[PDB]
Amino acid sequence: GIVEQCCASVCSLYQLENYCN
Amino acid sequence: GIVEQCCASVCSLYQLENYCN
Amino acid sequence: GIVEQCCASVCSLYQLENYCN
Amino acid sequence: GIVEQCCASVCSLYQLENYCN
Amino acid sequence: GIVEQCCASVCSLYQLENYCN
Amino acid sequence: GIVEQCCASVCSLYQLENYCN
Amino acid sequence: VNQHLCGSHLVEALYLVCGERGFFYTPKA
Amino acid sequence: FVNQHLCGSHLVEALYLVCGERGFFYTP
Amino acid sequence: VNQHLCGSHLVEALYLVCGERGFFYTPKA
Amino acid sequence: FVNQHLCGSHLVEALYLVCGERGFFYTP
Amino acid sequence: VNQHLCGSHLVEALYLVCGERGFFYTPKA
Amino acid sequence: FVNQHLCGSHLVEALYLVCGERGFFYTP
Ligand SMILES: [Zn+2]
Repeated sequence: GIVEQCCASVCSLYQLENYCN
Repeated sequence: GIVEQCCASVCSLYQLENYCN
Repeated sequence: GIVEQCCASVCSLYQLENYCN
Repeated sequence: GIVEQCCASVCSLYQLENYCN
Repeated sequence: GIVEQCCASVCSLYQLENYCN
Repeated sequence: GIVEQCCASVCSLYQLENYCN
Repeated sequence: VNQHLCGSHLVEALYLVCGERGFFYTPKA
Repeated sequence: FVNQHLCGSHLVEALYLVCGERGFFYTP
Repeated sequence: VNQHLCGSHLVEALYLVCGERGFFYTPKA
Repeated sequence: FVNQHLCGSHLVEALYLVCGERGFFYTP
Repeated sequence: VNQHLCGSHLVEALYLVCGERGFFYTPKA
Repeated sequence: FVNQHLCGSHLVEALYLVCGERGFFYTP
């Protein structure tokens, strides 16, 4: 997931906007 | 909610257990 | 500056882009 | 110690209550 | 103590040296 | 640099006073 | 163990408690 | 923005910074 | 996405945004 | 609670969260 | 170098200064 | 003081603690 991908790899501050509400 | 409990007011940890999936 | 914008006041992230070398 | 074990390994939030006063 | 010094009041770092085992 | 050396290696809290203004 | 927690401090304080289990922040509730 | 490698509460310190008031679902 | 940021919270909030690019804190401005 | 792997100030950020007002002795 | 430090911010600010040496927090003093 | 190994915002959380009001230039 993107809860992992960020740690394994990298991720944007858009990739993390999705999990918002 | 979480804030009222813990911010304006305060709370134990057993009161944070409560918001855990 | 950064504070007035974001501390006393508030700001978006596009407003923090602004202080990046 | 439990100042290390946590880093080497893992530890509870009870294991860390001991060092309190 | 540490708080009065550094929270209500303020302190240098040489004033934090002071609480180091 | 000292922006790296700290991560590669270690650095003092004097080494980091330089980059201040 | 009964502190004021507001902001990051809170949602950091969740991470330790629950962690892998998951948790959720929802100010508007 | 830059592609940043977050693990631990760092991740949540980011999630917070972004969404904040809306919320977020942290589920590993 | 429009919060109050004061202190570390701010200069941490810079690190994510800009990061490697670099950034600068200068209260006196 | 969950078994969490803390190193660095993370450890102390935890110790704080638990005890807080009582105190704590950090000694590595 | 003369800031207000309250809470975690403080006991984080100890960790850097003293660190391995050890330190201690004891609000009630 | 002690020789401390900072990476990530930890580094900046230190830079902050030291200089604070003066400022600092973070450039990796
Ligand atoms: Zn804070």
